[PDB]
Amino acid sequence: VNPTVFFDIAVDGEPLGRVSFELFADKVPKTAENFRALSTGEKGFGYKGSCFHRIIPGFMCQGGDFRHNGTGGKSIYGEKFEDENFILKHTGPGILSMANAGPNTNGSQFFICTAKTEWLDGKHVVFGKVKEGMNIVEAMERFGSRNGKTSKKITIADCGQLE
Repeated sequence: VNPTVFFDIAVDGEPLGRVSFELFADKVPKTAENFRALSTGEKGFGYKGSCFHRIIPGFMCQGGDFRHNGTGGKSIYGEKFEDENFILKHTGPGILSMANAGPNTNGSQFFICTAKTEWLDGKHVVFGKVKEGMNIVEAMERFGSRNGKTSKKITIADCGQLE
């Protein structure tokens, strides 16, 4: 019953592939619902057309700032929302987790881990995992850099809910 969402990724405007996620609504319903709604666009805003602005190989891909550089984004709740819980841990590649600016400042930015990142446990709310297309995340990762700047424009060309 956990929702599935997809991103169709493009690189300098050229199709790359689809990444799909399981969202752990059974665990973290408020956080899963935020990401689900932003992916469908059903509130009038969300992830379609946004970019992955920070990619560090071996670490994570970060996106969801739909100011396009890590300073913006907003939740579906009209303000930034609380850390729902830290039940789920950063256990390896594919983990989907909320970016934030300190305790209880969740908006729309998220990251996809490409490694185990246990130092983030208890700081960032894990709320999903890649289900299909981890290979597409691995292809995206190669356009990142040590300081996170991407060498090509990585975009969510389309997104929505599956099944």
